[PDB]
Amino acid sequence: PAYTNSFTRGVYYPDKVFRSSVLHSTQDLFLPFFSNVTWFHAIHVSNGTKRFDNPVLPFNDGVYFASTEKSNIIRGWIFGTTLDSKTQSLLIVNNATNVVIKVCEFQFCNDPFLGVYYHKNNKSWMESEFRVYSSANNCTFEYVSQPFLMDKNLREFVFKNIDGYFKIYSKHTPINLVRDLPQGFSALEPLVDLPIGINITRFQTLLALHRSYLTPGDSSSGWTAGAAAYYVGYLQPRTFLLKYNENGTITDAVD
Amino acid sequence: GAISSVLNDILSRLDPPEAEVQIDRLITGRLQSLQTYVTQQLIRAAEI
Amino acid sequence: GAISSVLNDILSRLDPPEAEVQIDRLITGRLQSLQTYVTQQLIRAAEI
Amino acid sequence: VSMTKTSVDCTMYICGDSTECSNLLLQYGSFCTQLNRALTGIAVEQDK
Amino acid sequence: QVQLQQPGAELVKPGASVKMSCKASGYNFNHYWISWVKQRPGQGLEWIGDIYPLSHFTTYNEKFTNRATLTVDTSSTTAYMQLNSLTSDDSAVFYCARWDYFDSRTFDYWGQGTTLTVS
Amino acid sequence: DILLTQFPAILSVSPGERVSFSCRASQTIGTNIHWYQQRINGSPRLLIKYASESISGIPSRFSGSGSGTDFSLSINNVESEDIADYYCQQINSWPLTFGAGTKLDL
Amino acid sequence: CALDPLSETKCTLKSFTVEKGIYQTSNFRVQPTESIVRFPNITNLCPFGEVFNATRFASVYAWNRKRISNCVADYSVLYNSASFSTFKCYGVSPTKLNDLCFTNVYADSFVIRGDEVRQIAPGQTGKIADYNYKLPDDFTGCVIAWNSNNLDSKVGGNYNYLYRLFRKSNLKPFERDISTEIYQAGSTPCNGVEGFNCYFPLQSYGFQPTNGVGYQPYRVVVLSFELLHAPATVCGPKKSTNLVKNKCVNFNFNGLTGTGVLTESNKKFLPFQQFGRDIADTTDAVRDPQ
Ligand SMILES: *[C@@H]1O[C@H](CO)[C@@H](O)[C@H](O)[C@H]1NC(C)=O
Ligand SMILES: *[C@@H]1O[C@H](CO)[C@@H](O)[C@H](O)[C@H]1NC(C)=O
Ligand SMILES: *[C@@H]1O[C@H](CO)[C@@H](O)[C@H](O)[C@H]1NC(C)=O
Ligand SMILES: *[C@@H]1O[C@H](CO)[C@@H](O)[C@H](O)[C@H]1NC(C)=O
Repeated sequence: PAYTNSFTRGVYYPDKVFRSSVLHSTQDLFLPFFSNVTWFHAIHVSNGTKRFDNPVLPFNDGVYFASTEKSNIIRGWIFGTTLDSKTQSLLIVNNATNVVIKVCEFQFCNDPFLGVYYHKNNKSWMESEFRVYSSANNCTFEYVSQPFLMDKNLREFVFKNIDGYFKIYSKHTPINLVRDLPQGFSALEPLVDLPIGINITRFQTLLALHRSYLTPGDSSSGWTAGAAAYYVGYLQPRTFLLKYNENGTITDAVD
Repeated sequence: GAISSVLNDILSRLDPPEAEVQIDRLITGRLQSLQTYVTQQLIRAAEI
Repeated sequence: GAISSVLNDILSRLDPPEAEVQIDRLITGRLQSLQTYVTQQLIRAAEI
Repeated sequence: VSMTKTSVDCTMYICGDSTECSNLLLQYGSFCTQLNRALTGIAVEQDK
Repeated sequence: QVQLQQPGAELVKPGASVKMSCKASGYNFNHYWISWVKQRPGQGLEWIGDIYPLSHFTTYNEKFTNRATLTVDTSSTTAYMQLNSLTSDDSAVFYCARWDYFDSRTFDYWGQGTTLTVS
Repeated sequence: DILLTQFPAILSVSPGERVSFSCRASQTIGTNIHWYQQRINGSPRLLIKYASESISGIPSRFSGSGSGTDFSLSINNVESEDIADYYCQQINSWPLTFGAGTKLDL
Repeated sequence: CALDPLSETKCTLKSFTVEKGIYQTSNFRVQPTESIVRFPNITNLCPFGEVFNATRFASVYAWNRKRISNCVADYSVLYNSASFSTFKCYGVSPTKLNDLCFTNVYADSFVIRGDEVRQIAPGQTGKIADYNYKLPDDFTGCVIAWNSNNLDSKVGGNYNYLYRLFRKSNLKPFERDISTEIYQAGSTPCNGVEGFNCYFPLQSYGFQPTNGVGYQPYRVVVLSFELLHAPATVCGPKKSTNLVKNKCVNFNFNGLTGTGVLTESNKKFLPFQQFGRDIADTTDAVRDPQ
């Protein structure tokens, strides 16, 4: 796993209060400036041979997540303390049509995946099935809205679990960088708060499977599952000095 | 020490018997702030 | 903030455990009064 | 030779339009009057 | 076996009270709620109220919160409702079902149905 | 106050087919629906408890599914004794409410 | 002191004779012309019946939390009703709840006993607090409890109600566990249902109709209000008046209960933020709820 340095990335809006032309200092779980964030290559295809890597990642304090997938190979995320032994788990699934957030207790296998096929008549890749979980058990929450993971492009997410509530921040920005996070600054807007009182200490990602891979054989033809580059960083208790411009946007920050 | 630094958020959201203690905390803090500012201004005025 | 501004009145009509809080309020107020007076006197004495 | 001739409204600073806060400030004595008098003295001193 | 006895086809003048009889046997009377349902001929079931025989706690429907008053006789294990001002519209079938509380709340046993009519 | 409605107020069925009903509640209740049947000049009888599992003495054709707000009643096979009035009852909180009414036709 | 400015000067100086000069007597403030109240266009009543009128309450170990939002909440009827024996509000005032607006209200319902009703409070130590239900230290909201002896007590005991008796570690606030894993203690010799120094985590208790008041079942509902930092969805039953600008008014924007003159703003609020503060942490810009 590559170890890329996150420069001027991982800063969100501390609160839902409009501030303009004011330098505001806030103490909250933040991604440290110029911190070492682990880079994972989810899938690399070389002859029908693919390198699949979706390891479990500890959810200590917050977690900063960024993806550069042009084809949206990375879709949704899995949370939960152990994902077994009748323990509560948290799941997000993102299909093309709409974001189907399914926050339900689940039993997960080692390999997480979703199904999608190609219709020759419509010339589109519409989802075939939902082959993520065996069944829905004691599902407490569910949310559907416009999908955020779609609409080359960098998608930054911060997940935080304090006082039971699950906080998710997001901001989408197209980037021309290829191998490293761009040396620019973006602020993550609060997206949605999840009111589920569960334990989250490990983390995992979910990848798309087109009709090419949906075949039981390992060899896949016709679909390029190579645009998989997601970076993971762990938040820390930090104090940040936030610069608000006259428009209210956080232009810069100081750790 | 008060529940909120906004005076109106204490006048509302609380009954007068229970709001008065928070108002007293805010009043003590702000009066100390003015006393500090006025002492600094008096010393600065002596220097000027 | 005390019930009365007279120390003897607070000493009466109140048990010591409940009179002590009012005495503390009076003591804090009067100590602030002396500190303000002494600071003003020091500044005025510097001017003089 | 002089500095900015600022003035502070003690009642408007400690309290906004609130009247309960104004009454609780009233029971604290004449601290606001002393602060306003000191600031006015500073102002007249700057003019002098 | 469990059987709930409920006489029906009672004739009462409008504007007078009725004393429904709901005799139940075959189960422990203190471990199960018993309820009443009003059904117009050719119309859906309408809730009336519930009761706790052990503590004599009752809940009434909003429409029947004042007209229908419910009482229970623990000695005879028979529930009653009385002191109501009947009208011509009140002509309907009055059931008496046993509510399976403390467990799957299912209305396990139903009565034959008291087909009260007025004229 | 929870309110229940059935879109198929009257339904016509043929012997041996599969049909499904509907019962949506005003507020989410989490599997607190009991489906009842009332034959002509008869008394209501419990069929499916908590809208998911069934009880003894009921034919396996009566199958219930649904959770949250929208609930359904499914019957595998239709015979002569399946023509009755099927009612949806919510039991989550007082006041208890019954369905508007569903009728079966041959 | 208000007859004429000379008399105001005489009052300020505490003398009936004033000398030549200019005297700072008092302050001039434009009094508000009218009172403005602006609440969102929500009209439907909140489903508080489904929380309090519930047939059975969930156990303490696995309670039920309900999302009360996008509705008008009337807490006056809740407070005025004498059914609830304990109605304690911590961060708010029970009589001021109708004038406020909240972004989200969550009701947690569970059944406890009279000896453990005091454990439902911020900063409390006890069996329920440590192992079953912990309230945050900065808890703002109300705690509602009433006797359920007439509701849940049964002859021979009611065994549908469970409280955890043993846990490895204390619970953080608003933490629910449904593992039901067997408790291992001592030298850790228990890997099955029963073992040495081993017990079942869920200790059931039966409520008797003639049991003591301290052991009687108590139905508890706690409303966890989170105050106004985001746009409001649940509000009190306050009528909304017409918006008026360029006039000093006592505006009440979702319970902000400020005072000032309102003007059109060119500042672009982000969708997730509804208030605009300043250096002194006073509301400078607001977004109209309607
Ligand atoms: C989550 O993991 C275990 C239980 O699954 C626990 O020991 C740990 O403290 C928990 N961490 C939290 C709640 O942050
Ligand atoms: C602020 O917004 C204005 C338009 O209202 C725009 O012209 C200007 O470039 C913006 N400045 C920044 C720093 O975003
Ligand atoms: C609970 O039921 C009673 C009786 O119907 C009713 O008066 C009360 O208002 C209900 N509770 C709430 C919170 O509405
Ligand atoms: C009614 O509510 C809608 C939804 O927010 C709002 O756009 C509209 O302005 C409201 N009506 C009035 C008269 O303000």
